[PDB]
Amino acid sequence: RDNIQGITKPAIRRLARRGGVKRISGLIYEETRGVLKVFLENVIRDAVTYTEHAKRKTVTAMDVVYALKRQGRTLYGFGG
Amino acid sequence: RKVLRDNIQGITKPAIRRLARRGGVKRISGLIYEETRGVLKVFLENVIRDAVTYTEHAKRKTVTAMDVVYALKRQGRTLYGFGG
Amino acid sequence: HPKYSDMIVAAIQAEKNRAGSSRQSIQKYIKSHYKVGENADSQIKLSIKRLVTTGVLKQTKGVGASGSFRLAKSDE
Amino acid sequence: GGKARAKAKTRSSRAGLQFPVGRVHRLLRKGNYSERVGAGAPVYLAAVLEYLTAEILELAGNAARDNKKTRIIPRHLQLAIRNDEELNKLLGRVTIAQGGVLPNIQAVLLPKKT
Amino acid sequence: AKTRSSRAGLQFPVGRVHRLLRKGNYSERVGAGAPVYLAAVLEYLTAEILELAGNAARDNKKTRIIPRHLQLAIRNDEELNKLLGRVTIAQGGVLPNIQAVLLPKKT
Amino acid sequence: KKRKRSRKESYSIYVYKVLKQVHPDTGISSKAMGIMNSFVNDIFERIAGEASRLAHYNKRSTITSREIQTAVRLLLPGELAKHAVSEGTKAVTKYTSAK
Amino acid sequence: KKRKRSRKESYSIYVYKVLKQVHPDTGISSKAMGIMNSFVNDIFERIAGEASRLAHYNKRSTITSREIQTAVRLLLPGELAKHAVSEGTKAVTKYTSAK
Ligand SMILES: [Ca+2]
Ligand SMILES: [Ca+2]
Ligand SMILES: [Ca+2]
Repeated sequence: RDNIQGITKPAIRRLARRGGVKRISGLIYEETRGVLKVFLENVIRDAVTYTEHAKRKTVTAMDVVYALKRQGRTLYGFGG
Repeated sequence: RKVLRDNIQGITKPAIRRLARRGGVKRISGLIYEETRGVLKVFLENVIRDAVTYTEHAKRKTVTAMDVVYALKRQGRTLYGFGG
Repeated sequence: HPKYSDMIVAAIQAEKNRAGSSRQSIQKYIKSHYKVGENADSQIKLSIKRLVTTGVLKQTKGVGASGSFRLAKSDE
Repeated sequence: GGKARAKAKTRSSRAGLQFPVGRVHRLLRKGNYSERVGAGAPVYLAAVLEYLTAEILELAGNAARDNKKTRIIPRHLQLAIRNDEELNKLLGRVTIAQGGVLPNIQAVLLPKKT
Repeated sequence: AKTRSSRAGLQFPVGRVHRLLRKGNYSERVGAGAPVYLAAVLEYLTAEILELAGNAARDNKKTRIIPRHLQLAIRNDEELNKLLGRVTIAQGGVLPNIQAVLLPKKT
Repeated sequence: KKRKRSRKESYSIYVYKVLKQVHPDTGISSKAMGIMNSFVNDIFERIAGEASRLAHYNKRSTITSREIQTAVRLLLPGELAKHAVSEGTKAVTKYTSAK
Repeated sequence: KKRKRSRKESYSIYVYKVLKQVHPDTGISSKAMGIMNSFVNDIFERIAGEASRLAHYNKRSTITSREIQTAVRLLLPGELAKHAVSEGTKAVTKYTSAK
């Protein structure tokens, strides 16, 4: 299991396009990968913590949405 | 009683230089000082407006330290050592 | 209009007769000058349900929901 | 029966509102805000939610009509909001799922114009 | 008649805490464990900070903890710092920190 | 026989109602509707919480329309605040005047 | 003599008591103690708030020690969280058996 590499160069480029970025060092694709990992850890942990507190084995949209909100990254369109 | 002066200038160059010392700044453009004042001004507007609202809601004519504190916590700038 | 512990006083006080006092003869008198809403019968049994248990009204003879009442509490 | 009427109107109707003044009032009592909830509070609140909801829909619905669409979609919403200084500020720390971003290319990156 | 704190082995007022909970409109109903748990966590966090502050006071050859000591404790401790990320200690100052490139060339 | 979905509330009927006011010919995607619904809920909860703190700060047991208003000046930016208050006032004034 | 000043609560004694358990020979300034008071109040509202929402997100009327715990896990960083969860758990377990 090293799915982090599934976050391909192309997909990373695309994101940064949308961020109005024009030219990208080669070292960024890994830097991005780490950052992206840290973000997910922090969001998922919290999400699952909501899951374990409702005594479930299945993480729900709400779990995510409630986590994202704790994290200040409030999300519209998944049952706020 | 009296309407106030133009005081923003009282945030002197010395003081602004001292604050940027505390922040680890070694060398300072000439233009910094006035830019800071504008930033400082906008900061105080934003907090005081919120504080004064907490004052006004409580129908008091005297802004309390707690008004400031509640405002500051609203602004995400939580302050310890003055109540609440 | 006045309240329903205002209304319950007026029937039993004014005349004093049928079954000491009971549910039909109270509601007949009560409707003449309270002016009847549909809630009249519902909040007249509720007024009795909390007035019998407080001491303002005391009951003479009955079983569960049914019976007959007075105004002066027992031994007072 | 000499006129003790039963009648039956909806609070929203009285205040002049689409938003449920009843629902809102309930959510206040229930939602651990305070022991007690005023009779005016949920009217006001509902009014405010109506105002802001109308406002966005007004703007998104325009955004659709410019795109040659009759359905409002997240992009229309994301456009409406991000190009409106005030709304943008209100929803500064919010992500509109399937919104995308406002076209913006920092000038220095665009080529010397010919 | 004895204190709920002493029943839980604590300094912080289990009773006060329970009341603040009821009275703070967090929920309709408040379990009897809650204030015992909450009071203990508040005690643990108070204690952790007071060890550190205290040390940074001893370090200064000062018998009484002051805001600076709190600030040094907190800012110098990875975790306390996070927890108090958006917190401003009054009269606390900042950690001695001069960026490297701003020093002259050392030898 | 199947009848198992929960019953979960939404503001979608009022989003639609208010929609038919401002643009009666245009509709709304499901995902858009659900952004709107989060939107209302967000701002509800923002306004309410501030008003809950206003009270609790001023030792009161009652959130009134006075707290809603104070919260609203606090929580919305200038011109939105103005119209929000203005619309709030109007609505309440009209409701006292009806029953 | 005139009117005696109205009661303002504080955690000060409980901070002191703690202080002497940790650094006996160490004391504490007026302003410092004010900071401790902010800090305790801060983390009350934080944990209480998170527990409120946990309960409400699960349609619970009750904040139990479960809520306070999950809350603490959501709100504290690693090593701080653990020790918190211990000392809370300890102290309930004691309270329970001392009835
Ligand atoms: Ca009928
Ligand atoms: Ca209640
Ligand atoms: Ca020690």
